[PDB]
Amino acid sequence: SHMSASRRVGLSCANCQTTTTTLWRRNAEGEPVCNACGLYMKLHGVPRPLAMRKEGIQTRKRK
Ligand SMILES: [Zn+2]
Repeated sequence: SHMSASRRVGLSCANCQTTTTTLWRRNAEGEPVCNACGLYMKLHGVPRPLAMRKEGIQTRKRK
C-alpha cells in the first residue's frame, strides 16, 4: 500500500472519499458525492460499496 495522505482539498465524496471529480452531485441524504457515486443511487438507491454495508447507521440521526 502507498502512504495515502489525508490531504482533502475541495470537499470529499461522501462514499468513495475522492476529492477530485468533474461534477459534485448529491446522494439520498443530500451529502456532497462525486458524479459516479450520485448516479449509482439514481440507478439503485444505495451508493458505490467500499467498506461493506456497515455504517448505514439508523440511530435517530436527523443529519
Ligand atoms: Zn464518489
